Amino acid sequence: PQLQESGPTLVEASETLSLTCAVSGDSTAACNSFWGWVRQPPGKGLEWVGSLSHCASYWNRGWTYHNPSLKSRLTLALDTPKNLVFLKLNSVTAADTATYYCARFGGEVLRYTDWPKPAWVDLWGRGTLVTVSSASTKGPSVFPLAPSSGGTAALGCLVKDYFPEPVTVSWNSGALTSGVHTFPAVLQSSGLYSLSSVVTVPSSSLGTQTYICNVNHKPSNTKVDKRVEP
Amino acid sequence: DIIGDIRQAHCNVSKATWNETLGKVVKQLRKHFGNNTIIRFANSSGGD
Amino acid sequence: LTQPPSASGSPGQSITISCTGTSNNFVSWYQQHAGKAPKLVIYDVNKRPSGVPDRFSGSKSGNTASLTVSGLQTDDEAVYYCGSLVGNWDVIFGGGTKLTVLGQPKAAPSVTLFPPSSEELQANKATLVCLISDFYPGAVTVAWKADSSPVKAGVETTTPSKQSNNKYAASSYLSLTPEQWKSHRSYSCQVTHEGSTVEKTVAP
Amino acid sequence: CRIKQIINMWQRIGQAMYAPPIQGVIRCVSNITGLILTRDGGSTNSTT
Ligand SMILES: *[C@@H]1O[C@H](CO)[C@@H](O[C@@H]2O[C@H](CO)[C@@H](O[C@@H]3O[C@H](CO[C@H]4O[C@H](CO[C@H]5O[C@H](CO)[C@@H](O)[C@H](O)[C@@H]5O[C@H]5O[C@H](CO)[C@@H](O)[C@H](O)[C@@H]5O)[C@@H](O)[C@H](O[C@H]5O[C@H](CO)[C@@H](O)[C@H](O)[C@@H]5O)[C@@H]4O)[C@@H](O)[C@H](O[C@H]4O[C@H](CO)[C@@H](O)[C@H](O)[C@@H]4O[C@H]4O[C@H](CO)[C@@H](O)[C@H](O)[C@@H]4O[C@H]4O[C@H](CO)[C@@H](O)[C@H](O)[C@@H]4O)[C@@H]3O)[C@H](O)[C@H]2NC(C)=O)[C@H](O)[C@H]1NC(C)=O
Ligand SMILES: *[C@@H]1O[C@H](CO)[C@@H](O[C@@H]2O[C@H](CO)[C@@H](O[C@@H]3O[C@H](CO[C@H]4O[C@H](CO)[C@@H](O)[C@H](O[C@H]5O[C@H](CO)[C@@H](O)[C@H](O)[C@@H]5O)[C@@H]4O)[C@@H](O)[C@H](O[C@H]4O[C@H](CO)[C@@H](O)[C@H](O)[C@@H]4O[C@H]4O[C@H](CO)[C@@H](O)[C@H](O)[C@@H]4O[C@H]4O[C@H](CO)[C@@H](O)[C@H](O)[C@@H]4O)[C@@H]3O)[C@H](O)[C@H]2NC(C)=O)[C@H](O)[C@H]1NC(C)=O
Ligand SMILES: *[C@@H]1O[C@H](CO)[C@@H](O[C@@H]2O[C@H](CO)[C@@H](O[C@@H]3O[C@H](CO)[C@@H](O)[C@H](O[C@H]4O[C@H](CO)[C@@H](O)[C@H](O)[C@@H]4O[C@H]4O[C@H](CO)[C@@H](O)[C@H](O)[C@@H]4O)[C@@H]3O)[C@H](O)[C@H]2NC(C)=O)[C@H](O)[C@H]1NC(C)=O
Ligand SMILES: *[C@@H]1O[C@H](CO)[C@@H](O[C@@H]2O[C@H](CO)[C@@H](O[C@@H]3O[C@H](CO)[C@@H](O)[C@H](O)[C@@H]3O)[C@H](O)[C@H]2NC(C)=O)[C@H](O)[C@H]1NC(C)=O
Ligand SMILES: *[C@@H]1O[C@H](CO)[C@@H](O[C@@H]2O[C@H](CO)[C@@H](O[C@@H]3O[C@H](CO)[C@@H](O)[C@H](O)[C@@H]3O)[C@H](O)[C@H]2NC(C)=O)[C@H](O)[C@H]1NC(C)=O
Ligand SMILES: *[C@@H]1O[C@H](CO)[C@@H](O[C@@H]2O[C@H](CO)[C@@H](O)[C@H](O)[C@H]2NC(C)=O)[C@H](O)[C@H]1NC(C)=O
Ligand SMILES: *[C@@H]1O[C@H](CO)[C@@H](O[C@@H]2O[C@H](CO)[C@@H](O)[C@H](O)[C@H]2NC(C)=O)[C@H](O)[C@H]1NC(C)=O
Ligand SMILES: *[C@@H]1O[C@H](CO)[C@@H](O)[C@H](O)[C@H]1NC(C)=O
Repeated sequence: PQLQESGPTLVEASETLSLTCAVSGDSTAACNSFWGWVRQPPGKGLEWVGSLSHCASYWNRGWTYHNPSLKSRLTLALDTPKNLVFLKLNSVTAADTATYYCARFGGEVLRYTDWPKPAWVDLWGRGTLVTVSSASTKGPSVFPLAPSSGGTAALGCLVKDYFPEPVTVSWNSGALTSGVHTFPAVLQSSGLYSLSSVVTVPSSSLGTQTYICNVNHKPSNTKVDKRVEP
Repeated sequence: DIIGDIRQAHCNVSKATWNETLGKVVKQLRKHFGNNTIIRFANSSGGD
Repeated sequence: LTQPPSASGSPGQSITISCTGTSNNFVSWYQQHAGKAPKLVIYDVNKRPSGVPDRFSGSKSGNTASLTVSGLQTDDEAVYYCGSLVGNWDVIFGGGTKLTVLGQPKAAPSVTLFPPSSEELQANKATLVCLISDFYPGAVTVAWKADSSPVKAGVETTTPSKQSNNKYAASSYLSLTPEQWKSHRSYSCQVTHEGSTVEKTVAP
Repeated sequence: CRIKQIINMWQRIGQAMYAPPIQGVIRCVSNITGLILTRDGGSTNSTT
């Protein structure tokens, strides 16, 4: 049993996000489990999206479950012969940016009372990352960070709003290794990215000897060097 | 194997429609058993 | 569902992580390795799935559900989420519990606070960054204050990441207007690690 | 309602019919057009 996610990894804001799961080793016709999606935003918790099933009862032609909040903007579909799962999200925002996983729901699905009760995901997929942006590709704004402890102070280079990743920051073009550090990227409320770096140097070195960081960004074509002074 | 609702077979009758008929039927028995009398209903006695 | 933010243990020791808000028995726990897909390690409370060691055991007492991992090992280092059915057919997940089986030794964090630059204020923007590093365990909460009263607006905090020295590090970003920056003299940044807190303050 | 596949109706002995299983859920809607009724012998005829 293998779940393979497929679709656009890059979608523009307010547009329609569409994703399709291709199952292998199992039939979507099977009434033993529900089929749906679970998305995991970067560095965040697991959120339930929804699931459906064509295996019905006397008063319906199937079952379909939507998450109350996402209900309005989503549409769930199952193709039984072709054994495919579909997900469509209308009016998508940068807040909907997440790693989408193809999910198989286990629970009281094969023998239920009243409505079917799916409670846990037994089989997962590898998942893919979909980033929702209202923009294209942007260069980072570079500002120097002036230091002041303990005989050796610390200084750095500030990397502001940019998109997309990655960015490489080196001190004096790889001149210093020991006592060099770089922090991971941060997602802004405006859908952009940000990060920084830090280096520890003696106070005696402060003087005509200055520090310059080398910034490199491939997508936005940005190479920027800045000198740091307190 | 049974795949679906775990249930016993069931028969539905609308309470309003059965009653309305009952009220009309019980009056016809009084064209024989007399204008005024008590008519009580009960399920099957017993047998096959 | 309420899941504890962090959890630590030495190899061979037994860890029990809890979860609350479950009135039903549909509770299930998941294991997600960083940069990988989540895997279900338990379902229907105690019951185990295929290819899962006996040392994983689910338990639920009252409104509290609990998972227990005995005989810790390197591969047990991951984020553990709990989930259960609620009401009719909806299902929810907890915040998840991060369990780390990384090597020794424990250490207090280190905070370095940098006020906005002169060039940054020219863009009509003001941003302060707290750099926290070299702490164990790898989960730390950060708080902001202005002069006295705390600052609830403009706080962006991200999940810590292990370094080359095996010590975790994180950075919190505070973005505000230059008006409130010059008005309020000092801005305090509180960093809470295992009860004890570390504070830094900067003024122009 | 109870379900029985093996039946002897009309008091038939020597031949029993097995009702074959049906795929899916069976639903049917019919009209109830009349009844078969019996009266009790206990009397008290002038009472009820
Ligand atoms: C003989 O006679 C018998 C009668 O004596 C007769 O029995 C009757 O049978 C019929 C069908 O044959 C039954 O009708 C069905 O009932 C289903 C269940 O209804 C119950 O549940 C719903 C849902 O309640 C949850 O959600 C609402 C809204 O959020 C909340 O307000 C609730 O509190 C509850 O919330 C919990 O759960 C949420 C989800 O898990 C959580 O998020 C939340 O936090 C809570 O935990 C209730 O609305 C119902 O209440 C109604 O009835 C009571 C009765 O007392 C009234 O008092 C009350 O005022 C209401 O009127 C009830 O409790 C229905 O789901 C079903 O309707 C669905 O199917 C039709 C098909 O056409 C659709 O058109 C319709 O839109 C519904 O579709 C949704 O649900 C199905 C699954 O059922 C999905 O597949 C579908 O995709 C869609 O899901 C979407 O919406 C969901 C919310 O609804 C959402 O969760 C999903 O994620 C998704 O977005 C249908 O009406 C009837 O109940 C029987 N009655 C009795 C008394 O037994 C019998 O059949 C007869 N025999 C024969 C042979 O004929
Ligand atoms: C009780 O339990 C049962 C299971 O034990 C369960 O039965 C299952 O029901 C689902 C739902 O119907 C079935 O899925 C269907 O699969 C159809 C193809 O089936 C063939 O291929 C399958 C895969 O190999 C086989 O498993 C299957 O075998 C079954 O049937 C055999 C007899 O034929 C039988 O001997 C076997 O034992 C087994 O039971 C079979 O060989 C598939 O075509 C179908 O899709 C349509 O139907 C759905 C509703 O049923 C719609 O929701 C769906 O959208 C599709 O409708 C559209 O397409 C049709 C043509 O494909 C058109 O005719 C329609 O009009 C419609 O087209 C419109 O709409 C489209 C958009 O929706 C649009 O694009 C079009 O342009 C047009 O506008 C369905 O998915 C499943 O196979 C059944 N069996 C099993 C084992 O799961 C049953 O549901 C339970 N409940 C009840 C009450 O019985
Ligand atoms: C045995 O089974 C039979 C068959 O199921 C039962 O007979 C059926 O009984 C039901 C209910 O008693 C009846 O359903 C209604 O039929 C109306 C037409 O006659 C429909 O208009 C109506 O639909 C509305 O209500 C539904 C539920 O509330 C909605 O889902 C639906 O979308 C409808 O709502 C619309 O209309 C309103 C305005 O009225 C509008 O504001 C909305 O926007 C929307 O457009 C019901 O479905 C069936 O018609 C009956 N069938 C037959 C053949 O008579 C019988 O009762 C059962 N017996 C027992 C004892 O259980
Ligand atoms: C059993 O049969 C009786 C009739 O003998 C049913 O009584 C009916 O009850 C409804 C109310 O539930 C009456 O409707 C009412 O109508 C009046 C006049 O329009 C209105 O003022 C009320 O507000 C209400 O709508 C109905 O008239 C009445 N039937 C008759 C013939 O008067 C009864 O409903 C049946 N059993 C069940 C299941 O209710
Ligand atoms: C028709 O309806 C009547 C009324 O409910 C049904 O009679 C019921 O029959 C059961 C036996 O199957 C009785 O259970 C008995 O209870 C007594 C008292 O506790 C006990 O001594 C016996 O050992 C047995 O458990 C039940 O009491 C009785 N109902 C009443 C009100 O006395 C009858 O079964 C129905 N007919 C059909 C065909 O369903
Ligand atoms: C009815 O009993 C039979 C066994 O006599 C069940 O069939 C077994 O199902 C299990 C699944 O738990 C399989 O591991 C076995 O291989 C099956 N054995 C045979 C001989 O088929 C059957 O599942 C029971 N009823 C059902 C289908 O629920
Ligand atoms: C149960 O009774 C109804 C009503 O008498 C039947 O439905 C009628 O069918 C005739 C057929 O010619 C139509 O002319 C009538 O218009 C129908 N009634 C209504 C109210 O429209 C129904 O067919 C009967 N049940 C069965 C099994 O035949
Ligand atoms: C039955 O009713 C009719 C009128 O409905 C009346 O003439 C007759 O006397 C009644 N019989 C009795 C009360 O025995």
